[PDB]
Amino acid sequence: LTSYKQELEELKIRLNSAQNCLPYVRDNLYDRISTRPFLNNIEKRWIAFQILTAVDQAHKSGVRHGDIKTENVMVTSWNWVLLTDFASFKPTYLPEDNPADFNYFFDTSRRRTCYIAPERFVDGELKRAMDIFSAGCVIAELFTEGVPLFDLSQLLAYRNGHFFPEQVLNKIEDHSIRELVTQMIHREPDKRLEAEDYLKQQRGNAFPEIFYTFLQPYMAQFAKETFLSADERILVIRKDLGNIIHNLCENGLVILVSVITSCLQTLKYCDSKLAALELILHLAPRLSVEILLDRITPYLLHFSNDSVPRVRAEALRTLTKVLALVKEVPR
Repeated sequence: LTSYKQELEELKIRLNSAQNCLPYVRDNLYDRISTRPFLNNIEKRWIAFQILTAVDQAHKSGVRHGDIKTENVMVTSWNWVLLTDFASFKPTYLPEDNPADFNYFFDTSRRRTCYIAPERFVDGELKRAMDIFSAGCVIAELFTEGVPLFDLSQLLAYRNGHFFPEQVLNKIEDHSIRELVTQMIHREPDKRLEAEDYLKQQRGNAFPEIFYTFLQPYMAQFAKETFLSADERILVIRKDLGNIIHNLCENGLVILVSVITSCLQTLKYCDSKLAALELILHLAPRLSVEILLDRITPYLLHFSNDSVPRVRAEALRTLTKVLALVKEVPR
């Protein structure tokens, strides 16, 4: 296992280029399924793009995940889906010798989710085939969240020929997304080593073709350890939002709002918060009937409390006026 420790250290050094890797954060992708459970469809697509990018970047850097899963997918306070915990200690073609150890090590969510190629069964270093199988399994799980397409028992039956994920697939709503995730997820005597082809297929329709080139870039840049402060990061976010608007003339607004909330955890400069509201105000045009109402009220109120009378005054004014234009209401 210790040798696998040096292997994982080298894989982390390699994946350093992989901004989609996170070797505390908000939670795991399955944890985000559980706690803080606002898995928006826009966020989902963004998480899928981030996961495909993380797997491809780890592979290219020289990192094979093998056991990518929703539980294994890391997210930050802004839903930063970053691959990590590459199972260099777990077998590439995992032996079926002991299922007790398989549950004790591979599964950490209690759903026994088995993101392993059936060719990883009975007839060193990791393989991109097992990594891609696990990643497709994690994508399908994100499509079904709680539903493990094949648990330890389910995957064992599939390898032995007793379980089929047809049902769990039915958990996923999007037909094309499920189709691609399953095409990734099959018996893998022929290794679909990398997720680059899937990334290319999704960027046409699923992944933002051009928006991500900027959204993903700003996300990685401001991710953490960024020189600019959260308030400075917010001013830069205002600039980048003007840029995105010019590009156009949910999604980022969703993801952008995600990061705004993530940073909102701290106070920093008061006038900084005032501006943030001012900017957060503009973004609402799309999210009015969405995660905005979901938490925009939450922060706007949380923001409108502290000290400064006129500060909280304008804060409530925004919280409302933005809250106003909505024309539909969730229960």
